[PDB]
Amino acid sequence: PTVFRWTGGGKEVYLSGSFNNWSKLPLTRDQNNFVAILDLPEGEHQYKFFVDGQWTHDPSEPIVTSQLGTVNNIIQVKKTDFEVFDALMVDSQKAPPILPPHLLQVILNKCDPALLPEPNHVMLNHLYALSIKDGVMVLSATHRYKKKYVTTLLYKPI
Amino acid sequence: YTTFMKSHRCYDLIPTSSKLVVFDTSLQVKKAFFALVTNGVRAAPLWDSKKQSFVGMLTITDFINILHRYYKSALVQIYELEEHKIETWREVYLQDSFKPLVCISPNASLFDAVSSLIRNKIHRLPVIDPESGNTLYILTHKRILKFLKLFITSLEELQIAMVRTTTPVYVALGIFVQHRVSALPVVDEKGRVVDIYSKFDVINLAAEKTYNNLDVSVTKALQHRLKCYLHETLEAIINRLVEAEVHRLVDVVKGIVSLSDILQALV
Amino acid sequence: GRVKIGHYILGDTLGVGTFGKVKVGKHELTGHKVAVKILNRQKIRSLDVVGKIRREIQNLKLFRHPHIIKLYQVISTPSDIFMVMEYVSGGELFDYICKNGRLDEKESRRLFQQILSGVDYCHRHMVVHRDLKPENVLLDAHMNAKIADFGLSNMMSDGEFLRTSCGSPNYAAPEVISGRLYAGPEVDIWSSGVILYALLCGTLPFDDDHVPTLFKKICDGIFYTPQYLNPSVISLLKHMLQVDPMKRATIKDIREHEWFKQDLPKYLFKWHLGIRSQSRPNDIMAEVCRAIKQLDYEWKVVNPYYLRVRRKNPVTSTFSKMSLQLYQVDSRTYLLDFRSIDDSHTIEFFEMCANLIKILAQ
Ligand SMILES: Nc1ncnc2c1ncn2[C@@H]1O[C@H](COP(=O)(O)O)[C@@H](O)[C@H]1O
Ligand SMILES: N#Cc1c(O)c2c(-c3ccc(Br)cc3)c(Br)sc2[nH]c1=O
Ligand SMILES: [Cl-]
Ligand SMILES: [Cl-]
Ligand SMILES: [Cl-]
Ligand SMILES: [Cl-]
Ligand SMILES: [Cl-]
Repeated sequence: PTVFRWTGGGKEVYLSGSFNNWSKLPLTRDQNNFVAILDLPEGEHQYKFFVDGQWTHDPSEPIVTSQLGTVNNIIQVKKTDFEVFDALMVDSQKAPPILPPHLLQVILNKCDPALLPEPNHVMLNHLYALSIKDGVMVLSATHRYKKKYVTTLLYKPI
Repeated sequence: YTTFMKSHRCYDLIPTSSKLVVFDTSLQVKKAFFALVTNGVRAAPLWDSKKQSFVGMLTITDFINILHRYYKSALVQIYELEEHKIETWREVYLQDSFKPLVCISPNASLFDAVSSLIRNKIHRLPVIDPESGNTLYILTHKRILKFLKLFITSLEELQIAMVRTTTPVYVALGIFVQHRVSALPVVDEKGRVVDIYSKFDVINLAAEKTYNNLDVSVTKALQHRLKCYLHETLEAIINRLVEAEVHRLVDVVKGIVSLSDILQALV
Repeated sequence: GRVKIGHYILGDTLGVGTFGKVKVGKHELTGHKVAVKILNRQKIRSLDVVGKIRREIQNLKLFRHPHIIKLYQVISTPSDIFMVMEYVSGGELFDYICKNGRLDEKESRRLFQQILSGVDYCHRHMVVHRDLKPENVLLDAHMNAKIADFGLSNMMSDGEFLRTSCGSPNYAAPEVISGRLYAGPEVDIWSSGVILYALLCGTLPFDDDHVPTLFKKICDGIFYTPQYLNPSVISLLKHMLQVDPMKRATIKDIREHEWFKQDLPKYLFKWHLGIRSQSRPNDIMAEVCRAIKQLDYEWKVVNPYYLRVRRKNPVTSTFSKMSLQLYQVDSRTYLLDFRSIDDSHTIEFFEMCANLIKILAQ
C-alpha cells in the first residue's frame, strides 16, 4: 500500500491520481495532515491535490512536467519499499570515561577447582593478568561457546 | 547402552562455566607442573607460539617421565627439570618416534570421544571447536562414566603391576613408566594389600616441593593422606566406583578393574 | 471513507511516544482494536535511529510475554512504517495512580510482580528497556501490567556497557543521571524500584522542582518511607534503590525476597583488568600507537580513548582483531582495557595483547 499525505491546512482536501481515473477521493484530516492510504501496482503513478478550490502538487515530492505544461507529482512504487527489513536497509543509505565497577569483579578469585561462577555478560572477552612474578606472565579471559563458558589461562614467558 | 554415546554431543558434558589452563611450549617445565598444582588441574594443553597451534598436553605422566629420566639422587638436584623448557623435553620424550595432538570436537558424538581415548591410549581428551580453534574443555573417563550413571534408571562372569610397602618412589615411578599403568597397589609383609599409590599421588611431590628425594618408601610418600570382590554385580561395581569418585578398584590382590576398561565394554 | 491499514480503520492518537505517533486501529469486520506506531521513514533517518528501529522490531517481533505489549505485525510502505500492536483499554498506570490513590500492599505487589516478570523477560532476551515508568506501563480491562515503549531500549552485547543517558530524571538511576557507563539491567531495576514506590505511595521517592536538588537526592539514594509502608517492602526498596550498582538488588535477589515471593503466581516465573598507567590520558594514547605501529598491526581510532586494532597472522594467514579502551580509576590514575573481537582465537588474543604490554607502563 501507499501513503498519500498532504501537509498544511484546508477545509476540503482531495487526492486525484492516475490510479483512480483522476477522480477526487477525499483525504482524512488529523490536524494539518490529510491522508489516504491505498495499494497501487508497483510501477509509475501520477497524482495531484485538490485543496480548497486549488489544484496543486506536493512541491517537496517528485514532480513531472508534461508536454502541455501539466505539473503532477509522481510515485515510483518499489518492491524494496513493501518488505520491512529491505526498506530499513535501503533507508540506511573529550576526557576518559570512568571504569564501570562491573569490570573489577573477577570470577577467578571469587568444590571443583576447574569450576567457576557464571559471569556477567559485560566482563566477557576482557583481558585480565597477574603481576609478572619473575619472567613469567599470566593472562586470562572468559568467553562463551554456545550456552557454555570457558576461562582460558595462558602461561607465557617474557 | 552403546547407542547412547553414538547420539549425544561432547558439548553436553562441557560444564556451564569452567577453567582451562594452557602453557606455551616455551614455559620452563618446572613452573609448568607447579602451575597445574596451583590451578587445581591434572592436565593442560600446550600451545607452540612459533607453530601457532596446540601441539600437545602436559600431564602428571610427563612429571613421572622427567623425574625417572633424570633422578640422580637425594644429594643432587634434578638440574634437568629445574632448567628444561616444555619444548626441550617434548623433543627428548618424543625423538624419532613422535605423537601428534589427539582431540575431539563439541558437535562430535560421545562414541567418537570414548573410542579416541582407547584408540590413542590416553586418559584426557580436549574438546576443541573448529570454527574458533579454541580449546574448550578436557573431557575424561570419570566425567563420561558420571553422566552414564546419571541416566541409568557378576564381575567374574563378565571378566598386574604391584609395589611393596618398603618400595621407594623412584622404583614405583619406574614401574609406571615401563608398564603404562595409572595406579600401583601396595603389598605389606604378606600378599595382603594395604594401600594404592597412583599417578595422582605423584603430584603431591610437586605440591610439597619434595621431588628431590625419591629414595623414600611408597608408604612414607603416601603419609600426606577401597576394594571390590568378583561375586559382586557389574552394575554394583559401577555404583560403588562413582559413589566414592575413584578411577579403579582391586584380602589379597587378584585383579584391578578401571574406568577406561568399563568404557571399553560399553562401546 | 476512513483511513485503513491492515483492515484497521485508524482512529484517535493514543500518544506521541518515543519516535512516532500511536493511533487506534479498529478492524473493518471484526471490530478488533490495535495500537499503531506510525514511523516516517524520512523522520527516522533525520534522527539517525534507523539502526535502533531495525533492532527494536527485530526483538519485539519475537517476544511473547503477558505483561509486555505484543508487536502483531510491521507494515512497510514507501513513505512510512506501521507497527501494529495489541491495544489495552485501561491506559497509563500513571493516570490510574493519579485518579485513584496509591495501591494497597496486596494490589501493589500483584502489579509489581507482573511488571518485574516482563523486565525479567527482556533481560533474559538481552533487551534492557531503559524508560520504565508508570507512564509506559499500560493497563488492560482486567488490571494487568503491559510494558510498552521500547523506543529507548537497547541490546546487551557480550563485553560491552551502554552509555545513552535515557528516560525521565525521576526514574533514572544515579549512574544514568551521572552519565556514567552501565551494564544495563541494573538501570532497569532502579527504575522498577521507583515504580514500586509509586504503586505503594502514590508519589515519587525522588522528586523536586529544583532540578539540582533532585539530581543530588537521586545520588544520595535518600527517599522518604511513610508510616504506612511495610518494613519488609522497605527492605526491598532499600535494596533496589542502591546508589552502588554492585550493591543494587538483582532480579534473582528480588525473586528471593520475602515480600515479593508472597502470593506470586506460578506462570510469571590477585587478578588485574588490563595495564594501568598514570601519564596524561593523551600521552598514554600516544604511548599505545608508538607501540602498535611498532608491531605493524592495522587499526581504526574510534574515539580519542577507543581504538579498533587488527594483527596480520604470519603462520595461519588469518587476521585477528581486538578493541582497546582507556578508562580512569582514581583522581590520579587511568587504565587501558583489552577486549576480544569475534570474527586458536583466544590464545592469539592473549598473544596480540602481551606483545603490547612488555613495551608499556604498569
Ligand atoms: N596397577 C595395574 N597393573 C596392571 N594393569 C593395570 C594397572 N592399573 C591399570 N591397569 C591397566 O591399564 C589399562 C588402563 O587403565 P588405567 O591406566 O588404570 O586407567 C587397563 O587395561 C588396566 O587393566
Ligand atoms: N505527525 C505525524 C505523522 C502522521 O500523522 C502520519 C500519518 C497519519 C496522519 C493522519 C491520520 Br488520520 C493517520 C495517519 C500517516 Br498515514 S504517516 C504519518 N507520518 C507522520 O509523521
Ligand atoms: Cl505539502
Ligand atoms: Cl505521549
Ligand atoms: Cl470505540
Ligand atoms: Cl483491554
Ligand atoms: Cl504517581
